[PDB]
Amino acid sequence: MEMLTKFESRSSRAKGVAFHPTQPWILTSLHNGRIQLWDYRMGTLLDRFDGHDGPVAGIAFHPTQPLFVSGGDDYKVNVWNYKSRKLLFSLCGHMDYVRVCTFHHEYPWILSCSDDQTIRIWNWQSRNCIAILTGHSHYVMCAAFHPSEDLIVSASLDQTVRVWDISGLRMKNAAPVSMSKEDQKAQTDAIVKFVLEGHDRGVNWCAFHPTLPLILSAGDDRLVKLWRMTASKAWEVDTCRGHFNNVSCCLFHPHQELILSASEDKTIRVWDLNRRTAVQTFRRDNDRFWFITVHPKLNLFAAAHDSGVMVFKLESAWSHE
Ligand code: NA
Repeated sequence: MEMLTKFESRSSRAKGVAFHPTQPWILTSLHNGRIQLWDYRMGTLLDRFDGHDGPVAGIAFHPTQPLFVSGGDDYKVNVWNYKSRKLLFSLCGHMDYVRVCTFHHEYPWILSCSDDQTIRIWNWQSRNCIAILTGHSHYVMCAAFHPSEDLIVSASLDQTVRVWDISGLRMKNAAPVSMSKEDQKAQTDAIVKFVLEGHDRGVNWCAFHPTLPLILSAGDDRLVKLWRMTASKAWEVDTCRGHFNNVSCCLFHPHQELILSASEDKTIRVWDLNRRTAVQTFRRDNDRFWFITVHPKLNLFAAAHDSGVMVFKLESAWSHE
């Protein structure tokens, strides 16, 4: 395959990137604490947001509302409005670096995970933490909501990938439960479902396929593992072998039978979904890769590395959507 580079931002080290769903924009999160907003079609810096002390890693747009969320070294989960360019509020509760933060696709929730070994779910309309998911025994490097089921997947330096059942939390809103405040005691929602144990080093990333019942995980063992599941069980399918340093990030191509991964070995690698064979490698001479993302609808990719960010399309080699 070949990379058709649409945009590059040259900068100090970048840690995260987020596509806007409809505008030709990316947010970037930088090790220096700044968040950049770029129009990648024209190559224009639209805005820069300074709301963090120290590195920012988590960054994501809301899928339909004019908001984004950010998190990093200063422990706070910040909610911004990009139209008013305001930092609206900060959600506090994490006790260490926030690695990932995202919005749910339907419920008014933010998911965050942290070096404090927890995952938190927040209600961004009430501005309260509604669940703390404990059990990992080292940094939680990644967490993601499942796109259609009441599940979360998380990855940790404790060498495990966890799938959590959050159906109890979802059902709480509409339950016919009433409370007389004068009769309360002095003052379940999330349970771990699978503890996937296959990695023998720390795990840096995990991803759900947007439509198929598949999970990818990757980490310090240099491996990308593919898992499949039903409502009642999961299984390890295969491993993509070849990276020669820590794997930072991995994802599914939504519309082709391909897996992508990115690594401190200075490569982005494409693999066949059905056979796990190597399809194509792309390299940078001087830059480790920290993150990759795919646009949900367009076949457009972005990567964060030691010297900035790139936005690109992937095409079959020698082919001159
Ligand atoms: Na996702």
